[PDB]
Parts: sequence; structure tokens; C-alpha cells
Amino acid sequence: DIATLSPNEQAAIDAWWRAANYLSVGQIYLRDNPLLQEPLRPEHIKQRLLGHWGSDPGLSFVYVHLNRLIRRLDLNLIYVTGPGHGAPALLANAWLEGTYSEVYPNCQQSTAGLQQFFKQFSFPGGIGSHCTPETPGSIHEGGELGYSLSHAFGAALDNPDLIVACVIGDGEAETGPLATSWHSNKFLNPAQDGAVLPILHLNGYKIANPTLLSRISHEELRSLFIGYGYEPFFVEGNDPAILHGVMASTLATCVQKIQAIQAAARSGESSDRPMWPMIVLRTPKGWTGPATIKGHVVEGSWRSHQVPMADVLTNPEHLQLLEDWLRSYRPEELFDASGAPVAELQAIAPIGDRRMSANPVTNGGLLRRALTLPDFRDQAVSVPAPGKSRADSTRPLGQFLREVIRHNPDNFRLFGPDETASNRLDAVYEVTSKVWLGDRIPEDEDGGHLSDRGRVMEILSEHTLEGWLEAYLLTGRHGFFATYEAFAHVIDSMVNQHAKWLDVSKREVDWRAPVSSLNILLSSTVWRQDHNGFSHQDPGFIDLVTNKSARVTRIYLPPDANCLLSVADHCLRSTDYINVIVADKQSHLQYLDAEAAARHCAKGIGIWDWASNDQGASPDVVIASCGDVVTLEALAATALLREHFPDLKIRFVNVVDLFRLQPDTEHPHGLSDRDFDSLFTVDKPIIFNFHGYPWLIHKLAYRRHNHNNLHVRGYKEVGNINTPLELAIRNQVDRFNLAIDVIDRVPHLRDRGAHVKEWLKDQIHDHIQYAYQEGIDRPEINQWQWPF
Amino acid sequence: DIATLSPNEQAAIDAWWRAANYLSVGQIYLRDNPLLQEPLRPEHIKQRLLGHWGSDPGLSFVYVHLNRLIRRLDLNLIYVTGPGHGAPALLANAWLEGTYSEVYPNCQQSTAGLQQFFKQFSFPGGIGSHCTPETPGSIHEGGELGYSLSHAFGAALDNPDLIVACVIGDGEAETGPLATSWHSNKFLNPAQDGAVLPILHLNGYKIANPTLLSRISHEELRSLFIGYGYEPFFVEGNDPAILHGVMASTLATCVQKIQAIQAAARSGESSDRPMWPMIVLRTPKGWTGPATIKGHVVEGSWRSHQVPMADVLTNPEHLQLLEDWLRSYRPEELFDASGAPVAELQAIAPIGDRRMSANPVTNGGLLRRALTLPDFRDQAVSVPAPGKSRADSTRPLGQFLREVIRHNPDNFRLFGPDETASNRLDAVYEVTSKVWLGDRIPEDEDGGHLSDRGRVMEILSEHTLEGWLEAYLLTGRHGFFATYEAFAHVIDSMVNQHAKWLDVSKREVDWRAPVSSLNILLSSTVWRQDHNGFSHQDPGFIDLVTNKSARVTRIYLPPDANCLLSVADHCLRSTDYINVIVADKQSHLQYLDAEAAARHCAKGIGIWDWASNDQGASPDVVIASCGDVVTLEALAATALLREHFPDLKIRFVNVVDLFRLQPDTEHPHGLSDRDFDSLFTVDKPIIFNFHGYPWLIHKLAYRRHNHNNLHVRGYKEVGNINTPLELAIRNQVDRFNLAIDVIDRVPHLRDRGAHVKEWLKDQIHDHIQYAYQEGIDRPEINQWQWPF
Ligand SMILES: Cc1ncc(C[n+]2csc(CCOP(=O)(O)OP(=O)(O)O)c2C)c(N)n1
Ligand SMILES: Cc1ncc(C[n+]2csc(CCOP(=O)(O)OP(=O)(O)O)c2C)c(N)n1
Ligand SMILES: [Mg+2]
Ligand SMILES: [Mg+2]
Repeated sequence: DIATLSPNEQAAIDAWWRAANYLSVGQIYLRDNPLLQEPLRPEHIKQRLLGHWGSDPGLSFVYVHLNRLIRRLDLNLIYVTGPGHGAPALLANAWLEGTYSEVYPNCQQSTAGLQQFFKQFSFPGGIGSHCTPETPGSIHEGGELGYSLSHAFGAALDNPDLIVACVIGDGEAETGPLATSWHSNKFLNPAQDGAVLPILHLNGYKIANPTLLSRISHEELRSLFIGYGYEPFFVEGNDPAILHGVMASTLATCVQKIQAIQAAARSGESSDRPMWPMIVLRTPKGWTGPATIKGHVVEGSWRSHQVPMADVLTNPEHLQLLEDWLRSYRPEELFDASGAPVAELQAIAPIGDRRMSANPVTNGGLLRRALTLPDFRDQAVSVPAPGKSRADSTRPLGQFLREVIRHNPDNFRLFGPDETASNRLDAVYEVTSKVWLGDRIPEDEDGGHLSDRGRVMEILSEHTLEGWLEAYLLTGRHGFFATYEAFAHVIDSMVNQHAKWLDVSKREVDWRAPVSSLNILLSSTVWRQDHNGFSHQDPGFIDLVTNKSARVTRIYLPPDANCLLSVADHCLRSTDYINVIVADKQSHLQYLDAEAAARHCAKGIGIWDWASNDQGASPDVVIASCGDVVTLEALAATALLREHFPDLKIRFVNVVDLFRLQPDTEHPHGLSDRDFDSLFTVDKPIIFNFHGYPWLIHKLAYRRHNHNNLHVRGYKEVGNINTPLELAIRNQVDRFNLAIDVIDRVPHLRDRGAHVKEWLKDQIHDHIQYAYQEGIDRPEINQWQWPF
Repeated sequence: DIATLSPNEQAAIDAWWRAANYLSVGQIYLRDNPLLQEPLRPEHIKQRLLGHWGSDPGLSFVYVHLNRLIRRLDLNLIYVTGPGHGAPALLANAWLEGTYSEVYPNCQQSTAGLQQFFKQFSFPGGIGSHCTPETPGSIHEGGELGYSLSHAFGAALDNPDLIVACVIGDGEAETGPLATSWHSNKFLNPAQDGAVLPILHLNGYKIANPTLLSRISHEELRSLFIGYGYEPFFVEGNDPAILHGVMASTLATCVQKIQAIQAAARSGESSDRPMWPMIVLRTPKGWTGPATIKGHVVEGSWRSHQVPMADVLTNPEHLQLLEDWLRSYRPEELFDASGAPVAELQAIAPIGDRRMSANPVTNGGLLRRALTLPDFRDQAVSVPAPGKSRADSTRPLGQFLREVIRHNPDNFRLFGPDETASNRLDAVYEVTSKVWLGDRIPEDEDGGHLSDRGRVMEILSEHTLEGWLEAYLLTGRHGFFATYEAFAHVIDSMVNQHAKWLDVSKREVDWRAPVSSLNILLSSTVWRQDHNGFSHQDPGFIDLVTNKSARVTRIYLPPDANCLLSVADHCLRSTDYINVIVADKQSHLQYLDAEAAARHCAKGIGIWDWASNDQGASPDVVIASCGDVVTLEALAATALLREHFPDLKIRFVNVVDLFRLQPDTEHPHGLSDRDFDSLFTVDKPIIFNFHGYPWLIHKLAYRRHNHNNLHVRGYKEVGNINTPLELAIRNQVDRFNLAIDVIDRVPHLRDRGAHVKEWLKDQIHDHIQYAYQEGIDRPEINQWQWPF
């Protein structure tokens, strides 16, 4: 009889819901006198009110009913919260369960604890107004709307017994990212993955406008969610006495369907995509607060958002209304004399680790197991001569990722936006295929690698693809994101949200265990100009992640395949960083051996001895490169200069870890002044080729002593369509432009390099003319290799 | 008998479709011998193949059938293209119509012209592989997928007789932005707006993966689009003989419904939201190219994306197959001896301006009419004393925008992501309300401002909101975007796409008339930290738009309301810029009179005489500010310094136009070296308060002579929750931190300013302690005003 509830246990559910609402109101308003033992006075109210109330009753209404199902059916849920500004509702229920008392002993379950509990919310030196990392049992910050549903599916990607209850605000459902995330049920395998129970909180209003989904007809709303692949169940009303029975019955039915779906799939008798149940709530906005305030409707309206009454200190009448509002929950029968919840409320709280706020899944770092990585030197290419052998850069990486999948069959996934094949990572398909969970045709088997049990996630929407990965990591698993650099601006907002989550969890919150790292691989960079991607690519994503501190983000630009393996191997072991790896899929030169590449990545930046002209003497110029396309151009320029000026001494420096340039004061990761002055001399000119905007190097190396002698070339603009070398000429990162820049900077070459500079300009013109006539570069340009 | 088509006219339609397909293949592959008069040889094939073929037959199939309806029903369409990489299909049909010959006389309709026509595509010194601005009759670039449907609705926002046929690739429909854009039919008013006929090109595959929408059941697909508010019609098959009849019948029926919908709405007898017709195409991908190539299925598969055969010069067998492919269209009966389309094809082309490629709507600058702007000096606040009066900053702007709406009732709209009321722009509601076109309840009137004829567009999603505006501008109308700075990262990718469109159209394309400017207003900046927005706001959007050159983007940071009006007035007259206006909604000080604000905006950066300490003497320090919150702190610091050091001489410089700092060499807009050295002295230290990342100032003013003496304070990081003054202290942009920095930099104060520096530090500590105890700043901090 799970569907029906006894009248007495409905009272306990109702009492819990009132208590949660009372604590929600207290946090927003009160600063002292939590239990209204003495009459409310203006010194008890917070001066600045920033909390949100409109969505709080709805979140608490769902939370109390989910707790009922946990006690009876012994489930485990995590309750990903969409609105995010309904943080008071989550904290209030966590406090009642006892989770908040355990995590924060200061906010004890007593009258003194309540005063501290109310005081801290939305207060300086206290918790924030959203679901920040300080919130127990929270994986989604919720401040930026649209990513709640994708996070729900990410947390359920490999937890077969987990059920994720994601509450979505209708205002959030208008956003782009969330509209696609509904389709993510077609990538969820019932046999080996958990279930997501999305609940659409259709209160009917945003801050100031009716929501789109509330104002479409009931038939259209039902048809919309059937099209998404769900089976919608509607819970509508405004009377708690009726809604308690309806909500309990509907939730019980939905969970039975979810268990029925999983049981059939795991038995192997029904391997077909099911209609996942879904719940729609039509509760009024703020449907327990004041009805009218200033002659306007406040309950179930857009005015219920955040604070119904902002002016309470000034207006004594409003303060009386606020006091009447608190009394409406009848706190005298909810808390005992000491200030703790009465025995009635304690009896219906989940016990121990079953509590949604205390679920270990939310604090995923506790469940994180280190990846069993194979030795990457077994996939490294062979380079008997550096700079003379040619091989495909991403083929070794695909093989390495294939091995990682084999040895980590449950806690590793590969995320790629329909470009894993385009990125030349087909080696991963030799063991596992892409997960589809949809209908299949015979032509798919020949062409594509599709199966229900697939460790590679593919969908064009990079918003939901990024959402899956972030939730996957915060749950304690590992993953690798491989995409194009042209489309990195799409996930720009999501990376910022994840970046601030890691930063806060690392420093401010001490009970948050370290989660795995967010590894992003960007291929097909701006310079090659592949067939895919728009004409005007942009390396601006590298700039936007540098705004985040070096304590949370790392950027790597490996020059060849072996260095890519070392970077990939190292970054699969890190914990609390956003690693951005900029590689290129085209067949390039190979410079570093397996052992040499490993040492190079350990230093992050080093001098290439085979390319450097003279050791044991002071260099005349330091030529540095960061990317891998620009690395070839820098080497080609070095070959030209050494051929035309035999006595010129050149030191070649290649930098892989971009944040090594920052001084040691900014971060312990950066190079010290002595170490930096050793690589880049204190007085000789530095010619720096860089994949990306040339100014990013100036920002990092601004505090250095020799910054005034640093000359950076890099991406400026791209024409409509160009050959690989013509594009380099336009941005002046070409081999000839690099050689010309060296001649200008070196003092003793200004008079002696006049003849060579003229010849170099002729080469620039000659190659451009050939490009226009033939559309391709000369054969000796594509087949260039280190001559010394 | 529009539905049925005569057998003879079906032959003409088929002949046109074959001709369009033949030209599509020629552009991708051929470089000479366009009509295959001589046998195909490897010297005729392009060396590098970058064109896309998979989507080309589908686009041409729709295009030829739309042209049939234009001739018969005298419609006018624009054919917004979603795939974008199907550029060859658009150019081929433009060539056949004659539009391409007229716009580009070099590519004449002859054998010589065809050779030039094929040669230029995807070739250096030629057109690109996407729908760049060079493409006749194109408003959407299509390179970044997901924005096609929003652009279709933007183009029809005020053209009552226009019908927009938007073709959407199924892979694009997976993206987040496009999933929301389906709901934009609920903001389109049938009475006064055009219609959008979205066509879903469901070929079943992307580059390497089956598409999500193709693999859901037919019933789910139908239910999904009924939920979006459309009435889906399915056109399925692979035999052109049958599809020609079915496609013609379906298109004719859909247009009759669209005309029936508009006629009923304009008659006033049915003011209800209708079910807009929509079409789903299930044609195979590349369903006229080769069937098998290397033992794999190539037609109607993911291998048909871009080029079916990449190795043609190397493999003689593939070249044979390519030659057989071209012959399959039978070019001998499509082009005459001279190389022009036969009289049969010419007879079915639309005449003159009815051609979709020649429609003036696509080249919106031709239809652009200047906005009738009222004198902004009638909405200006009064400031008898600068820096002493306090007034709301956005209230005058809302009144000004209300006047603009009244005098421009047809070609001006205001776009706001459900924050116009929160942004304190309710003055606009005094004349026109928000457009809803959905069901309404009585509570809606009493509170919100909703009506079918509304000039304010409000949807929570910012991808579709930005998409509407960009299409609105490119169609020749005007608009104003008002949003929060915290959510500017969402429209990050869309702005870059619009930025490159304006840049290419301004320089490369000469027949593109100048469209109106994209005016973006960012309110509720990071410093105030209002209730809305996540805790960790970011001013990074300002940095990203600076990566674009100053020739396409402008950034303004007005300090008060009157300067905000002048900036808004000026930027409503500009044409080809992306104007970013960073204001703040909170009640601030007012510094500039209506006349003074006008002069200040004309110069872009000037010396405030009332705040400057001593004229006629060399300043000891130049204090500069950019934003408006930091402007108050800079003024407060000046008041402290002038109070404690009477003999200190301070020059106060306020900069509104950010790009004025760039040297005149970078752009003619920037200040000359003499002008810059006049404002900021050549040798005295400069203390620069900046709203945003402090390094952006260094990037702009790097080439200046006095850059080494420039010290920028700005946004660094934000705590979980802070008061307005505590946040400034953390970032050291506070008045006390500013005063301390001045004491350090000024050489003759480092000894005399020891006592004052200690007192300033005490003030910092004292205010922080009060904030922690009370949660609010001291009254004398909020009520500060210029004392001199
Ligand atoms: C993309 C985006 N647009 C706007 C906002 C501003 N915002 C913060 S909370 C909120 C309300 C969202 O409404 P809904 O999801 O219905 O929430 P509820 O009514 O349950 O509070 C809005 C618009 C945002 N955070 N992100
Ligand atoms: C957001 C985004 N993801 C991925 C890409 C890369 N891309 C460009 S075209 C394409 C194929 C998808 O095209 P589809 O919509 O299926 O069109 P059709 O071939 O049916 O015309 C892809 C993945 C992109 N440009 N933008
Ligand atoms: Mg809501
Ligand atoms: Mg497709």
C-alpha cells in the first residue's frame, strides 16, 4: 500500500513540510529570535534581504515526499536541484534530517543552533544564496540555469541502483541547454545505468513573466514530453490536503515503473528504449506565503519570486505581516522547548546514509578510485631522428584511450560531439562502441559503431555533453572530452561554472573530497582550417580560461604525438584542475622520443638541444614556440637562419605548460625568476611563436624582468579560405616572417641581413602566387623536415 | 490546381533540380572543363577538396519547389539555410536564376563563366565553403549550428507579407539553441508578422553518427512537434519521380494554411495562437551521388557527408566514377552550346525581385530607415551640483526608450531576457507591453504587461533572444538588447558569429548595404551583487569582445544616467558596430549635466574639472576610472586625499569609450599620442580604476609611451557573499585601497603619507568588522557625496 498514505502519516508529512517552510522563511528574514519566543522586532530582521522564496515551497514539497519513499522502498536518491535559488529549501530539509548538524556542528539542532542557522544564510562571512559547494548533498550550483537536467543524467551514468530526482523550474526549461537535455534519456542504458526522475516544477511564473510551458495548453505540454521520450504524470492543485495524497500516489507509481523498467532490462528480456516516467507539478508560486501585500496578488504570482515584502524594517505593518506569516506554520507544535524537531518529525527522517543530503554520491570524491592507467610508452611512436619522421599525432592517443577503457570498464567514459571519428580516434572503437539506445538499421553495423553498452558518448549538443561530464566527475568517476577548438565558445559558460565549483570546493569547503579532473582535448585547431568548422575559427577559448587562476586551470600545447601521450597520461591522474589540451589531428613531424617527451612534460618547458644552434656560448636570439603548427614554423625559420647565417647562434625553447611563464609569486607552479632567466636570457631578444592571441603571452610574462625583450607572434585574423601556409603568412607566424623578425631584432644582423631579408620577402610573395594559381602549397613545403 | 503539377512541368522541375545538383558537384570537384566537352583528366580536379555534398541535394530539392510556388502564388520568401555547409546548393540555384550573374558579372552564364564559377568555390582568393556574406540572398552564415531557426523568426518579426522557409538539418536540431527556438512561434503575432515555414531536413545522419531525431519513432517525432506548437507534414521517400508530386502537394497545402492563418488573424476574427504548418523531409543523404565507392554504402549514409570520394587525382578509378557521377545528370540536355541554361530552365525561374536570392529583405541595409530619435535632453536628470545629487540611472533610459518606441512603431523592438522589470525599465510599459501570444489569465493584466501587439520581446533563453535581434538587424530594422552582465557568456558564441559577419560585409563584400548596429546593454554588474545572478559573476565578456578589432566592436561604460542617455542616443544611430554598454541599475550619484554629458561622450574620455584638484599646475597623480561603481570609489579616494594632503594636486580623468586608449595606429578611433599624453601625463603615475579584469587596460594601452607608469586596479575575484563595500575591498578597488595606492606611487608622499596610510588601513579593517556584525555597510558609506 505504498500508493496510499495513512491519515496519521500524512500529518507527519504535513508537519515536516511546514517545518521545512518555516526554516526557509527564517533564513531569508530572521537574524535572531528563531522560534518567536518574544514578539518580533526590527532588530531581529536582516538589513539586506537576498534570499529567494518563490520556489522554496515546491522544493520542500518534493523533498518530504521523496524521503517517504526512501524509508519505505529503501531507495537512494540525490535530488539535483534546478532552481538553485531555492537553496533555503535544501538547507532546511538537511537541517531537519540532521545532516547539516553533523557536517556543521555549530548549527546544532537547538534554539542556539537555529539562531546561528538563520543568521548565516545570505550573510557576509556566511553561506551564499545558491546551492554552492557548502550545501550538503549538492552537485549542481544552479546559479546558471539550464544545466540541471544534464547533470542529473551524468550522475546516473554508471550507478545502476541510483535514482536521481531532478526538479526543474519552468523558467529554466525555456533555456537552450535544458531543452536538449530532455533527449538525453536516449543515451541512458537501463541495464547498466541508474534512472532519472525529472520533476517539472510548473509554478507558472518567472521573476516577472509567465513561463512558456505554463501558458501552453495541457494537451501540448503532454505531447511535448511524449515526444521527448517520457511518460508525463501531472500533479496539480493548491490545497496541501489533497496534493499530499496525489503527490505520494504519483511518486510511488513512477518509482515502481522505474524499477520495472530496470528489472526487465537487467533480466535481458527487454533491451529496448522505454518511456521514462516524468512528473509535472502545478503548485502555485510561494503557495504558503502571504496572499496579498500591497493590494497585489502575491501567492501564485510573479511577485512571489525572492522576497514577497522587501520593506519590513521601515514599515511596521509589513513586520506584523511577516510575524503573522511565521505563525501560520504553528512553530509551537513543530519544535520542542530546546529548539529541536519534535519526536514526530524525527521518526520520519531517513536513517544514516540513505538521506539525500548525506548520500555519498553527492560528495563523489569519497567514491573516487584511481584510474588503472597502462604504460603509455607502449603506444609511443618511434623517432630515431627528431624532426625527420612523420606520423599521425592522434592515432597513438586513440590507442592509449582504448587501453584505458579496457582496464576501467565502469568508471571511465569518452565524450565527443560527433567528432571522435573526425578527430582520428577510431582506435577506441576496436574495443567499445558509441552508446545509442535507439533503433538501429543494418547499415549502421557496417558504418558506425553503435551498441547499448558503449563507453563513448556522442551528441552534437556540447551543452549536454559538457553537462554529462561535469556530473560524471563530481560523482567520482573519470572522463575525457575531445572536441574541436572552433566550438569551445559554446561550453564557455559551463566551464566557468565548473571552474568556480572546483575553486570553492578546494579552498572554502574542507569536507569536500577531491573529485577527478576535467580533461578537455581540442583538435583541428585554427591553423589547419579543416573542412568542418566555420571559416573564422577563434582561439579565444584559451584566453577565457586563462582569466581563471592557474590554481584551477592548466593549459597544455603538446608539439607532437609522444608529448600528447605524456600530457594525456599525466592529466588522467590529476584531481582538481580543468585541463585544456590543444592538439592537432593532422599528420605532423615528430620531435620527442617516449623518454624525451616524458622529461619534457615534467619540466613543462625546456630547451630542445637538437634544434639549438650553439651550446656553451651565449645565444644571439631565443626562438620559442608554444603550439604544434607554430612549432614547425619556428623550426623551419631556425633552419633558414642557420643556413643563411652560419655564425648565428640560436637557442630553441618549446613551452608546453602555458602557466609556467607566470612568475613564482603568482603561483607555485610557475617558473622562478632564476629558472626563467636561464631559459630565456636576461638580455637577448625572444621571438615567440604562439598558437592563439599573441597578447596572452604578454599577460602571463608581464612581471618578468626580460618582458620588454619579448616579441610574440600569433593568431590575428583569418581570411575566408586559405592554404595552411597562406594563413600563416597572413598572421605573420610563417617560417619566412619568423626569420624576418629575427633579422630585425638581432642587432648585428640589421646591416648584414639586408640581402637575406629581401630574399625572404620574395619567398613569401612566390608562395602566395602559387597558392592562388593552384590552391595548394608547394610540395617542398608540406614535405619539409629538419635538415640538420 | 496548385497542389497537383502537370507531367511536363514536373520535367522542368526535375531538369532544374538536376542542373542545380550538377553545378553543386562541379563546384566541389571541378576546376576546368565545366561541361565535360573533353574527357575528364586529373588536371581538371581541384587539388584540395573542402566542399560539402551530403546536404546539397536536399537544399536544392526544397529550393526548386519553393520557386514553383513563388511563380504561381506570387509569394516572397527568403530561404534561410540551416546546414550552412550546403553553400554549393544555394550558389547553384542563384546562378540558374540569374542572380549570381547580376551580382558578380565575372561568373557569367556561359562556358567561360561556369569555369570561373566552379574554380572560385572553396579556393584561395575565392568564396568560402559556407553561407558567407558573399552569398546572394543569405542572412545566416550557418557555420555555427543552432541559430538558423531563431534567425528565421527574427526576419519575419515585422514583415507581414514575408514567408521565411528555414531548412534545418537534423544534426543541428540536436543543439541546445535550436531546441528552444521551436517555441518562438509563441511570440510571433500572425496579424502583424510574417510566417516561418520550417522544413526539417531529416536525412538520418550527421558526419559520422545517426541523428537523434531520425532514430526516434515516427509517432514520437510527430508528438514532439505538436508539442512545440506546429502541425507536422511528412515528406518521405527516395525516388524523385514520386517525391516531386508529394513535395509540391505538401508545400502548396502548407502555404494555403499560412495564408489562411494570416487572413483570419488580420481580419480580427481569430486572435488565437495557431498551429503553424511544418514539413519533415526524409530524403537520403546525398541521394543522387554514387551508391557505393569502396565496398561501403555512400548514398543515404554518414559517408555521404562532404566529399564522397576524397582521393580522385591519385586513383584513376575514382576519377572514372566522378566522371560517371557528373554524366548521370545528363548535362548535354541542361545547358545549351554557349553554356547557358536551356530555354526550358529559364522559363521556370522567378522574374526580377521575386527571386529568393535577389530578395531585398536578405540585403536588409537597402530597406533600412533611420530611427526617428527624440531629443534625449528631455529625459535627462538635473544636476545643479555634480557628484552631490542622487538619482536612478536606468529610469531616464527607460523613458527614452519608451519615446523611441512611440515614434518608431514598426521598425524598433526591445529584447530582454525576462529582466526588463528587474532592470528598472518599466517606463517602456507605459506605451507598449510584452508580446505573449499565449493564453492569458486575469491576474496577468493587474500585474504583467502582456499583449499580442507588443514591442518588447521577453523569453528567458538568451540564445533565441540574441538570434531574433541579429536577424532583425540584418533585415534592416533596429533594436536594443538589455540583459545582465552575468549571463553575457551565454551569447558569447553568437556575438562572434555576428561580429565576423559585420567585418566581412564591411570590408570584403561591396554590394552589402550597411545594416543597423547591435546594441547590447549590460546591467546589474558584478560589483553590486543583487539578488539575481550567481554569486561569482564575471566581467569576462568585456574581455572577449575586445579580442575583436575596434573596427567592429565598441565598449562604453557611462558613469551616470545622463552619460547613459547620450551613449544610448549615439549608438542608436550607428550602423555597423556591436555596441556594448555597461551600465548599473542601482541608485547612484550623478556627475554630468545634459550638456556636459553630451560633450563627454563626444570626446569619449575627458578630464572632470570639478573633481580635478589643480589646473594651471602639473598634477602629482592622475586618477582615472572607467566604470561607474569604480568611478564613485575613485572620487571618494580623491576626496580623502584632498582632505588629508591639501597641497597634493590630482587630475581626475574619466573614460567612457574604452577603445580610445588604443593608439591611433591601431585604429583611427583611438587617441593620438599627443592627445593621450595631454590627458595622462608623460611621467606622472596613473592610478586606473576599471570595471573588469585589470589587464584589459594594459592590452589596450601597451603601445603608449607612459604605459610603464600605468597602474590598473580592477576585478580579481568575488567571495561567496559580500556587501558592496566589502567586495570592493577584496578587489582593492575601494576608496581606501585607491588612496593607499596613490600614497605608494607618488614619490613625495612615501615619507609624509605614513600616518595617513596607517589610518586608511584602520578604516578598511573597521568597515569589514561592521559588515560582518551587521551585514550592511555603514550609513556614511552609502550616503557619500562629493564634499567639495
Ligand atoms: C540563462 C539565465 N537567464 C536568466 C537568469 C536569471 N534568473 C535567475 S533565477 C531565475 C528564475 C528562473 O525561473 P524558474 O526556473 O521558473 O524558477 P522558480 O520560479 O521555481 O523560482 C532567473 C530568470 C539566469 N540565472 N540564467
Ligand atoms: C555546435 C556545433 N557542433 C558541431 C559542429 C560541427 N558540424 C558542422 S556540420 C555538422 C554535421 C551536422 O549537420 P546536420 O544538421 O546533420 O545537417 P545535414 O547534413 O542533414 O544537412 C557538424 C557536426 C558545429 N558546426 N557546431
Ligand atoms: Mg518557476
Ligand atoms: Mg543530417
